[PDB]
Amino acid sequence: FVVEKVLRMFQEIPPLVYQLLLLSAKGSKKTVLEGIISFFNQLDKRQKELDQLRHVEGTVILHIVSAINLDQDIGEELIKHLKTEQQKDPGKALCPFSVSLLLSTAVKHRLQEQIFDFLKTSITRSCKDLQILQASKFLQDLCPQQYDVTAVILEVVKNSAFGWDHVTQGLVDLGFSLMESYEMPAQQACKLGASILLETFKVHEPIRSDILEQVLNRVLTKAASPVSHFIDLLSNIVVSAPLVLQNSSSRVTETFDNLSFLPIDTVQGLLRAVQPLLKVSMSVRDSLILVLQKAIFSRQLDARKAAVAGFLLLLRNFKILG
Amino acid sequence: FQRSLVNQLSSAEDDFNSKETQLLITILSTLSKLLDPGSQQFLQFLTWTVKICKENALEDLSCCKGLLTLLFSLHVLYKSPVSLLRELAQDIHACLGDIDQDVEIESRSHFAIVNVKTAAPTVCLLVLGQADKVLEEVDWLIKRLTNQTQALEKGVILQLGTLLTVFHELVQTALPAGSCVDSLLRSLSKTYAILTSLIKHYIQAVPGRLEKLVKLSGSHLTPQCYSFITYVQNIHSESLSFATVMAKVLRDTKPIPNLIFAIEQYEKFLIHLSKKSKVNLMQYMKLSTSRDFRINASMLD
Amino acid sequence: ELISESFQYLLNFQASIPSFQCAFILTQVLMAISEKPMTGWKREKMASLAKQFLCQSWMKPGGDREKGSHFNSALHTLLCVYLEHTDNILKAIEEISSVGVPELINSAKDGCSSTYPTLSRQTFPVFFRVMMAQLESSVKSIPAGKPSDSGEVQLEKLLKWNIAVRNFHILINLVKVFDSRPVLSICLKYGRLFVEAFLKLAMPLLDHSFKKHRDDVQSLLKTLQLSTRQLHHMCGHSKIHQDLGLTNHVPLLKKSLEQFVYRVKAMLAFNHCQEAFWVGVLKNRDLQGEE
Repeated sequence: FVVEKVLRMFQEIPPLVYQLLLLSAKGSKKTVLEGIISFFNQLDKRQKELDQLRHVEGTVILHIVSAINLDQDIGEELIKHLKTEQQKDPGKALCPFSVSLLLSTAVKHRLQEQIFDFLKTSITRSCKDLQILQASKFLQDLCPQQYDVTAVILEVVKNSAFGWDHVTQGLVDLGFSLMESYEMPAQQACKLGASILLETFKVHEPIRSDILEQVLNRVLTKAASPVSHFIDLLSNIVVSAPLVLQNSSSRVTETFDNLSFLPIDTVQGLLRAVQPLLKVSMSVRDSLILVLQKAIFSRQLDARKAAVAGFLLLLRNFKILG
Repeated sequence: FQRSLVNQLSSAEDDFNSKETQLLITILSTLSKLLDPGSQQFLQFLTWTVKICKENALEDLSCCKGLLTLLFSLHVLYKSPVSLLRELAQDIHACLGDIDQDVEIESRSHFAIVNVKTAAPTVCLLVLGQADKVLEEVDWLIKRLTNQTQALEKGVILQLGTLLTVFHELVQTALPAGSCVDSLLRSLSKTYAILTSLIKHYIQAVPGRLEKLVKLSGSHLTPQCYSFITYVQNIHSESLSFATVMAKVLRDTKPIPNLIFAIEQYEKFLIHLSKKSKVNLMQYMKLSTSRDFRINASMLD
Repeated sequence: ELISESFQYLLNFQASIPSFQCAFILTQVLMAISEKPMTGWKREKMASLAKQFLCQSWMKPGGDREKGSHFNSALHTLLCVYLEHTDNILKAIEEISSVGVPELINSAKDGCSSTYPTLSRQTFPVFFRVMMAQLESSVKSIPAGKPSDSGEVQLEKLLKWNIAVRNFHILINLVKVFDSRPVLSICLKYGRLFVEAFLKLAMPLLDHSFKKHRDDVQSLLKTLQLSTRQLHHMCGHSKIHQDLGLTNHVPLLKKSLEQFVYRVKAMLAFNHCQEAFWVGVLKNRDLQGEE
């Protein structure tokens, strides 16, 4: 009755809900978690028709993630509650505040694999349900409502552009992990990861270098399978910001050192993407010319074909007019 | 492009050019996707296709298959297709005989495209595929069912009520011994499983509509399946008379046990609902019927 | 030598035992001292001791019998260890089912059977369950029919199957007298297991030996038909009376009983004798009656 009444009894919000978090660590965590999540849900819905509200949201989720890190037992009950909500409603209880809170907790390895698995299965189920509903009008007549989860996952990008720290970290982690998860709904998931990475690069100005380093390292990790979509993402991210590549240089040469290992026509895309880096800088041009000289004199055809194919792009890139 | 097809269909039998008609139908199918479903042009196109299928009569198998596929692809996006399936089931039932062998049926030819030549496994598999799609749709909807609840249940019950008539019409057809029988038996087992899944919800969660559905299933579908199972014995025996024989027999006789198992599962859950709700739902369903066997030693020589 | 000496020392106590429970723990400790898979002479002595305890009569000092739940559990375990170690399981089952039950029903108005005083109208379901389960386990042990690799081994295998079928028929016939719900539940549960074991194991043998031997195969199938018919009638009775405990076993049993017929048709088709096969509808009949 106490928690119900004080939940009914809604600046001073973060200390107050911190006190309730301690009391519910003594008492029942699920009820207060549901109450606060719902309350912020109608707050956001009212806002749908703000800066202080976003600051309050960031502060309170910071207190919640700090408390959950202090006491990790609450997380299992929270995930059980969310599983029950997902069972009870067709993708309901997944709002921008809730997913922001979930992403904030997915940085300290507190069962982050479980978080990613839950999000992935929910996303695939939502996409499959929408796909089935779109096919027939008889379904559309009876079941008009639809809970598209991609809409909220895109909206939390804009919601998290006001300075939240853990939220963007978890968001980038999910966006990267979706690429490995995808390895058709899988194409939808891959496009969904590419869109999230493009949006969070376009938004998070201070975090450009970390994203560039992460995608560059992932691109040249191992040529086990086709990674052409990674190269498309590389082109899309680098074409937006030209000077960004210059700051994070001297890693391009390391990738160039072993380009002629598993070329599947991705070398043309990579060279076309990083051509702006090559034209402005002469050191990269010298290193690439050295690699091409190594390739052309090679005695094996497999490396030779990629070498001459890249060599053609090198020749056509630079104008010889004067 | 409609004029060329209209001209070729009305041409004399001397010059037909079946490949031209097939390509024209495929082009029409490809171009139909551009039309907006809400436009009046879509309704005009549907009316033209239905008129063409009803009026003309064709003997080529591929042309009829293409035309019916086009018609169903249009009809799914606009309304439920069960009425057309019922009409086609009645037409194919009229075209061929009946297993009873003491009943006379005359005329009632709704569609001229369906005739004695065309009532082959083509139209029988084409109809059963659409029925399977409808059943998968209803299976998806029922799991969502588990003020809105009343509307959803009222919507769900009508589909099964209409589909039972289609299967009742098709069960009483003396079909050939091919894949058309196997598809029929497998679809029968599937629909009984769907009815079981529906009843399990009311177990977990009485009304007049469900009682009417159970009465209809008991009266129209349950007794006919056993008669069909008797007829297919003679059908398969006559087929095997003309012709790895053990593998052929096992493949031919495979789906009957699954049908029996599905019927008994439905009966079991129906009894559970009956005794947990104080309604004698079992009054509608008759007793079961079982098959024995014997060996004629005289005919062994 | 030490194990054998201790075994003899403990076995010497069998004369003076005050009640059932002491004997039950005596069998437990005797089994515990021995190895996992017991050896010949110890196995024979254990079987003799178990039968000796089974054939005795246990009464309290104040008269009356020892009817109770703990008595039932001890009796179940004693029957299990007795049948697990007998020289020929089917001979023992046939002897019990052909002697003890008829002398119970024919004579004993309210008492027990002369040969087996432990057997009584309260304890009959325990005997029925143990005998049926052990029969199914014994049937499952027979090897499968090899692809016509057996010369004169098929005779021995057919003899074993014939004995098993006769025992199954005798056990099935007892259900007509005792109409208790546990009896029907046990028989419905285990009849399907016996039938699927027969389909999985026996039919490859009848495929590859129908040409050489014919009369034995037809007699075997004709004997099995009676038990299958009575199983159908029991399923019908359980469905009519609407017993929730009983109806759970009907569907799988009916599925297997339907598979049996078409497997026989495949057996005939394997030897180009498909013209002789015939199928018809079986008239419904209640238990111990008609219509």
